[PDB]
Amino acid sequence: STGSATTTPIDSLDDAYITPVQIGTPAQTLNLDFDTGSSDLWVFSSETTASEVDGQTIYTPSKSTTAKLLSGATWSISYGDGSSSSGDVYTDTVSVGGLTVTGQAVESAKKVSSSFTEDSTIDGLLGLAFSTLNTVSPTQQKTFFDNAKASLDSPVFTADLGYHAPGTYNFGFIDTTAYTGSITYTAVSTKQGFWEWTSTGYAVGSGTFKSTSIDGIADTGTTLLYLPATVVSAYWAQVSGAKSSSSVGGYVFPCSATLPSFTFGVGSARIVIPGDYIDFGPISTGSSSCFGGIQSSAGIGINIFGDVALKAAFVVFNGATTPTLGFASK
Ligand SMILES: Cc1ccc(NC(C)(C)C(=O)O)cc1
Repeated sequence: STGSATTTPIDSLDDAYITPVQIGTPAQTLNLDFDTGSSDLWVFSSETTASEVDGQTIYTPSKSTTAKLLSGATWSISYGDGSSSSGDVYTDTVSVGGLTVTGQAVESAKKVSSSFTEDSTIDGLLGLAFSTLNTVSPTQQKTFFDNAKASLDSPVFTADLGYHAPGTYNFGFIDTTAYTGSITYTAVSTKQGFWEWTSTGYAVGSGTFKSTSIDGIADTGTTLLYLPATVVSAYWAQVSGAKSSSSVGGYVFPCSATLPSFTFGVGSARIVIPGDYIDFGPISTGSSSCFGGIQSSAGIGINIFGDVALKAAFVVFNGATTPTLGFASK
């Protein structure tokens, strides 16, 4: 089997991408935020505290003839941005782009933190990291991809995120028309439960490539590119007037600037992020200070190849017995 679904930016900045997901029978379609940095499929639901729901579409298990309470199971997750959610668990039929999994754990939120409530465009998350990170207790549950894997033509999914445009998540096949040149594959460590890999270096604009190992994660649920402070300082030093602002929370730059590209290495291959992808617009409406799309990871504990980086590539998440990542230009 295979599946193919379009993923759509939630706003004009590509802050996140939503993909329609069919849950239950008859289908309830919710727009979920496919996260390769986490491993829970959770949804706004009829059980979510009413004051914490503000425009999201909810899953109502009592209206699904295939829903079953997973008795005794609870979940609770805290993300790297400080947001969180928790609740109980149903199993139900879940379909993405024509690919159907029966018995998928659907984590129904009883509580969500304020950033979820305040974003009406996101109805939940679909985790695509390794199932070892799934938070369901006392019986850990598998991700949608792990449940689908055995049925897929090939045990892979691909992320093809658009710049200011829709893109595609494919399951079970690699669309050879979706990229240029060849796909360069690179080793993955699953020791932390992430799609963790080592970039071979970087360049700023037309500058020389610096060969240096940068360990980080491929994370479709993170908006920006978070790299070591040395690398980030080297980038922003090429933008007149750019500075790190403690009050704003990162590097800002004059909105009048033209940003240089940023290149990252994948083996001997190179992925070029155009400068325009690094512009996240005014820090507040009407400001002439703009927020940068490359930020320091120093306060995180891990480097994160988020959407800014991934949208410059066609990315293969190869879930074979020994997982690997593939990157191609497009
Ligand atoms: C509405 C919303 C709220 C939070 C996030 N951040 C997530 C994906 C949870 C993270 O892992 O940092 C994304 C969207």
